[PDB]
Amino acid sequence: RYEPVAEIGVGAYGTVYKARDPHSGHFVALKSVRVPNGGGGGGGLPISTVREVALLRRLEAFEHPNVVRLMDVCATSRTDREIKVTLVFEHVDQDLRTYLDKAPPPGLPAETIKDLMRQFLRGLDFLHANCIVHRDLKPENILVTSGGTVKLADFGLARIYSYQMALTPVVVTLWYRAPEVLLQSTYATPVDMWSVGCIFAEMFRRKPLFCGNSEADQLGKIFDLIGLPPEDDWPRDVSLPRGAFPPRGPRPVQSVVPEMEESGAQLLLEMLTFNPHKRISAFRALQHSYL
Amino acid sequence: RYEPVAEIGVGAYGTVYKARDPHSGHFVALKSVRVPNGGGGGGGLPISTVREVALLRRLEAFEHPNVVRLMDVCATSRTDREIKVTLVFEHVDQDLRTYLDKAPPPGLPAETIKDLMRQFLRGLDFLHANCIVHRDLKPENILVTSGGTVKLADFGLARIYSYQMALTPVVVTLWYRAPEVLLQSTYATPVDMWSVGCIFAEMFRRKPLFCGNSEADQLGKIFDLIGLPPEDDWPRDVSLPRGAFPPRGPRPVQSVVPEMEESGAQLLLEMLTFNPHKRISAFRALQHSYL
Amino acid sequence: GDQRVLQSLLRLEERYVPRASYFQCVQREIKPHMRKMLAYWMLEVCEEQRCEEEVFPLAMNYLDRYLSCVPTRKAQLQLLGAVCMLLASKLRETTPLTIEKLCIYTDHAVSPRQLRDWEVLVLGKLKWDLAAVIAHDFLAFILHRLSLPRDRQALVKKHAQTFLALCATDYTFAMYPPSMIATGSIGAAVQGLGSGDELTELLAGITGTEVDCLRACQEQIEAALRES
Amino acid sequence: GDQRVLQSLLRLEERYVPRASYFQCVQREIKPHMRKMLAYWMLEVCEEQRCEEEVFPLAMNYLDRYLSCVPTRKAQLQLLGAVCMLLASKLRETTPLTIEKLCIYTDHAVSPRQLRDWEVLVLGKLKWDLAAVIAHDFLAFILHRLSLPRDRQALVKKHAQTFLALCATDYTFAMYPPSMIATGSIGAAVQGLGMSGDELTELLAGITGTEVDCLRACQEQIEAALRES
Repeated sequence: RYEPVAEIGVGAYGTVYKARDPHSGHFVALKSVRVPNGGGGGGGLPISTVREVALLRRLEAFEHPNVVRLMDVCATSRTDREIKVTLVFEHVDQDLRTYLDKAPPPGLPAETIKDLMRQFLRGLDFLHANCIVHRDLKPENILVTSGGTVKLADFGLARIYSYQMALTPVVVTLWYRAPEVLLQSTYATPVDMWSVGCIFAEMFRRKPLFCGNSEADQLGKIFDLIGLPPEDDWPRDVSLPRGAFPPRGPRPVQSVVPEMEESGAQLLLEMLTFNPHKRISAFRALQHSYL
Repeated sequence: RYEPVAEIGVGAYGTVYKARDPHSGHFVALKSVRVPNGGGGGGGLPISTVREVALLRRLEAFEHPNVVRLMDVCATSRTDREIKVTLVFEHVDQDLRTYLDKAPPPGLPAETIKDLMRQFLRGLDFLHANCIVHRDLKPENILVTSGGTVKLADFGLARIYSYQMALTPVVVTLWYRAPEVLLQSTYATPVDMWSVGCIFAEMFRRKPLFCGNSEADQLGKIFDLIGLPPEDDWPRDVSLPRGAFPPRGPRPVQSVVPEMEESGAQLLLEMLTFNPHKRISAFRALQHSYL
Repeated sequence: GDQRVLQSLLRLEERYVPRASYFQCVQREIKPHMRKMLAYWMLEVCEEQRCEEEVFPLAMNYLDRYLSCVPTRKAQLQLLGAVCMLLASKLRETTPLTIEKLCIYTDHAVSPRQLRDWEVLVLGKLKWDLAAVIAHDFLAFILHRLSLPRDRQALVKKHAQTFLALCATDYTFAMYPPSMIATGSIGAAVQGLGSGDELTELLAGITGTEVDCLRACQEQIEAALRES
Repeated sequence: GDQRVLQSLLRLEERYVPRASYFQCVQREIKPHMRKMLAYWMLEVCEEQRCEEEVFPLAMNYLDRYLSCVPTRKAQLQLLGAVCMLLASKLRETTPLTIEKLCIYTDHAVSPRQLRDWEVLVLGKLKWDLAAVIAHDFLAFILHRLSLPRDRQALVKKHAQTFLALCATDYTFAMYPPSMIATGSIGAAVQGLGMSGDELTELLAGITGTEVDCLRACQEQIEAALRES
């Protein structure tokens, strides 16, 4: 029932259509996925899908200012066996990349980046409070409204996008990936905080912090800055060993990312901690001296 | 616990020990089976075993005069991967074979066999009332006390011996087997009534009615007397077809088994009916003109 | 801790309370007695399948919300009931109900085909917003905030759930806030298990409800029980 | 039909009613309050696992019978409770409780090893006679013999079950015949759901063959035990 007029870029979720709500006049981000419609024990809907979609709708209720809202949900049985589910998200044109892309020479003042990081951690903490882990944060899905408000998007869509394969993985950006994920040790909440560090540094750089070709390459770029983790800090039962890398020591943080204040550097050290257990949460980072 | 002094023959349940109860002075039939004590999802007991053993103990309560009682149950963890369960049954030396074995020329009078068959059907009907199907009746497990009372034994031990038997390939008497069992038909209660017919005839013969080498041979002996069943009477989805046998017609019943009365012959016809649905139950047979 | 969870739960209730009394929309064939007749059938099914205590009321939540905006017909009532059942279970149970198990409960009047389609139909009409807050979701929290030990919570909690099921069957409580139904039926339970004023003020102080409301509510539930 | 089943059920009760009050055998460490404290923990577990309503009372049946002839110790009480739970479930549930699920409920104070051994221990002491008749086994039959339609049986049956659970927790009903507990708690339920009391108690008594006097005192004691629990 929505009218589509323009189109949003492609990431790890396929074609995202920009549409009009003939009622509110607001723009909405149409996002489609094809779901299971019939089973071998009677017609059923994948429990995991109906749950996660309902979990998102629930968040809308809280109306947090720092997260994209799931306005509506449409379903059409186009195929005989499966069904196409359209998630109608709250649309916002400008993202973080285009926001940094139109940034003057001195970049963003200390207070402007400060505010952006504050709202960024406010929404994240909210997500974690509701048991939702954004598995892949990046300037592409961190939307910023014209008003200056930061709204996170593309978050709790884990089990909904496992039923499809478009090839997005081939170009999947693993720059903001957490070390444990690359290592496949254990999926935790603190996985998000690592992505927060990579983007917080890109605010004072206007160019990604780490850039790896594959998975192994991504780790290489990481250890060359924070330094090789200790024996007690390295996880057990993983594919990649610690001996596969040359022993690196901790490097000056402000040297890699200039224009960082006293409390700014001390925060990034806790942000980009290898051990997820020692990595400080969004709640602790929000109440830091820097913010 | 109990003192064993002598030993009972071997059937489809292994070594049955004859023992003394140092308290009552009565003899008991010790019957052992080795059960599951530990599993691959934590230490567990086979639900099916604890149920069927408890189902037997329950019967003892009713104290029916025509069934062997399960007096006690012993358990000892001799092996580390399993446990040995000893079922203490009510013991009675004389069985039906030894009772017919010491039978004079004219066999048993009409009234003596009449009484024996009456108590035989009384206990059977009782078993069926409590949802218990004796899958293999035979003069070996149909015990007769010195008093003249008929007590059935070795009845509801299906899931308790499945494990053992599967371990030790067993060979059993298929003379008293029901046709549906032999043609792996849809088992039923009326399976018992067929065994009642074979034994009722052996009372007027002192020699088994049917004697088959294998399964196929057992059917051959059967169809040659009762006659080949009709097209509507033959079951569906079986291994052995009706065309595998020559068309036989119904034969005189009293000719095969002499010394059978008016109501005696008419009863055996309903007793040895091929179709389990048309085969009369123990309740109907008990209230027959003959008894 | 728990205080942060209560505040949020309370906040949400308004969203999962049926908008209006719909018996003026389904005026052609629907009737309050049929809505209750269906409720007892849903209760039988859940008690039969030993579903989580939360499913039934949740299913009834879906029912009311669907009947609020969609004028359905008499013959499709049983079908609608099963779907709500299904969904509720799918959302709140480890091993939810299959569409075949519900199919046999409808005495095969509802084909598995109908169940698949209507599941999608109900979801769309409820905008897939099924993570609703129901009375039952208040039990644990308001029980912890009492002068009772977990040593005796077993019986109190069970007894309280029959009042909760009662409410779900009786249309008079349909529009009631989940918190009031919970704090009210949990008061009816504790008082029936062993004064009243000190108790009602303790309960009200938790959910932020008024002592007046709680009493009238608690009394109405106890009254509805004896006349059911 | 159903009349044949009632007669037999009634007959059996005597066999599955704890022989005596055992608090003179476990006088060293057992106490009535501990038996009830354990009962509520068993109730929590069953309500948590959504076990069949029959398991709990059945488990308590095993408990009492075991405590009647076997003087167990204080520390082994929780262990004994889990086993009864296990057995009861194994006998009356499609998917019974695993020894690991019960293992985590005991806060790992009871190792899986102990549970396997004690399962065999309890079985032997109860002579593997676990198909016991408990109050709950009378519900369906005595409900059918009423002036109520299945159209409303849902609520009555549920409410009646909390009284049934109540009885199982309170030692005062331990020695009571299952039929009386059933017909008594089912009367407390129907009367609390709306037929006078006298006409009702005589209908119920006429079914289970109990006396009107007993039924009343019993029904009243249950209602009294509820408010004071």
